[PDB]
Amino acid sequence: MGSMERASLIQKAKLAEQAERYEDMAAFMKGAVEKGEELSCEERNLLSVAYKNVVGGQRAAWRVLSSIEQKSNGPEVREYREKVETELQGVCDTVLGLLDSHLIKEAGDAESRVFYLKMKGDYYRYLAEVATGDDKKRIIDSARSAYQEAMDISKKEMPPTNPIRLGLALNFSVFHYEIANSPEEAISLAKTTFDEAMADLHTLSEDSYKDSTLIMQLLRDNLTLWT
Amino acid sequence: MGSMERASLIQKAKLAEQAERYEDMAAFMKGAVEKGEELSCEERNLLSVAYKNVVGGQRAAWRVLSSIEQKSNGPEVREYREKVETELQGVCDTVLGLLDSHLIKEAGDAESRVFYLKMKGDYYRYLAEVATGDDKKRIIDSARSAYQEAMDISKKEMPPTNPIRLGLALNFSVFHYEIANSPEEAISLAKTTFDEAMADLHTLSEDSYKDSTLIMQLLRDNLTLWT
Amino acid sequence: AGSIPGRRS
Amino acid sequence: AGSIPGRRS
Ligand SMILES: *Cc1ccc(C(=O)NCc2nccn2C)cc1
Ligand SMILES: *Cc1ccc(C(=O)NCc2nccn2C)cc1
Ligand SMILES: [Ca+2]
Ligand SMILES: [Ca+2]
Ligand SMILES: [Cl-]
Ligand SMILES: [Cl-]
Ligand SMILES: [Cl-]
Ligand SMILES: [Cl-]
Repeated sequence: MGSMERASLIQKAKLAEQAERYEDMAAFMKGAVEKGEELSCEERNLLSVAYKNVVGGQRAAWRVLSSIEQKSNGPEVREYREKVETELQGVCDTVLGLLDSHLIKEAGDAESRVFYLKMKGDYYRYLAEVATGDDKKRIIDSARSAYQEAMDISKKEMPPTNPIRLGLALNFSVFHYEIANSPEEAISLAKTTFDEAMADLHTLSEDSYKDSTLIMQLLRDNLTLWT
Repeated sequence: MGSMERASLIQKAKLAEQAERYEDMAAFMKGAVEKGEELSCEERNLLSVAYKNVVGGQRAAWRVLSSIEQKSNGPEVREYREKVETELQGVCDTVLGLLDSHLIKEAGDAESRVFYLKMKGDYYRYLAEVATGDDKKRIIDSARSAYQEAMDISKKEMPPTNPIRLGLALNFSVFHYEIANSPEEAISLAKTTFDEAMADLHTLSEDSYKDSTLIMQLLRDNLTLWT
Repeated sequence: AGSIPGRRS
Repeated sequence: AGSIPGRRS
């Protein structure tokens, strides 16, 4: 997208979201990132929404095919699962490459740095979901390390009700439960995150209250499922 | 897909449908068609389902963008609508090329020939939905001609409750109403199709009865909307 | 106006 | 277990 204006790429990313053309949206936002300028809060959200939808479709397809493959155990089901898996890994590698070149190193504010590091943890987590061989442990540790740095910054720099801090804790708790085989750590993190946010709600406006309580409900939904 | 077995392409098309990977499904069925053999009833359905989903996503996006474009009247919205429109036209041209090379000319049975000619009418209709300039009239006549030949065969060779005959009449009626500016012809066709199917239901098994009445309900839904 | 859905085999 | 949906901006 080197020949398109940055502002036009952002505008078309918003149009693609309205049209539910998430592959286009991701390509537009990849082009915007590669312009080399830092991203605004709104622009970071567009980047995240685009790739979450693309990878979300790939993850759903991989789970369908992996389930069919396990029920069978010709080469077609394995071959097609491998093809979807390779495409998923390519998308994750593309996102991680954008974070590494050079979104994270130029992110100095807590809101931007925590956002990108949470993304890094998320896309290593998606890689871990399909990983088996020599690198699954290293991918898991890469996810954990990114989540952990984001946690450390968010505890120092953000109030307990900050939606980025809450969503980071939510996803790190899912990492603990689903990836790291640490359900007790998952439950403890979700509980402490919820309780500390509850105690900070009195400081918020009506609109901020709605934003934070929505994510706290997701933490509560998981705790209900895990206990 | 020249290096993949025909049977493997068909198997993977079914897997892609289960995974809701309709672009893959269409590519697999395009590969199967290009093997040069005629398609079975089930295989024709896979071809149709795959491309209907692909073009359906493109049509939905085009309508979203066209609506935004009309509300605005920079170049971004027009440019992006044009890009989606060009991709939609490419998909329609690909399907029409498959029908012309060489599905239709090798289709001798009524069930296969009517199925393919209905497809031809459908994908010219999708081209007509976005057509404006010098060729919109010629595209409309190409759709009408394909639908008309399919109608003529289905009246001669199929019972009035045959689901292909019913679905052909349904879509031809939508063509009349939405494309050809002939709402009276649309209503008359839907009414006569419904009434003649009703009078033939007594000949059907329990399962065939369910198949036919489902499509007759779609005819009734349109008549309710049009009258 | 609805054409044949035709999105599921 | 639900992560952040994050599919709508
Ligand atoms: C990773 C993550 C965390 C939180 C959200 C979210 O939906 N936040 C709601 C909100 N309220 C004000 C501002 N924002 C972003 C999405 C993704
Ligand atoms: C163009 C078209 C017409 C009809 C259908 C459909 O859903 N038919 C149901 C049915 N019952 C027995 C066999 N079939 C195909 C789909 C598309
Ligand atoms: Ca510029
Ligand atoms: Ca062969
Ligand atoms: Cl494959
Ligand atoms: Cl900076
Ligand atoms: Cl464009
Ligand atoms: Cl033949």
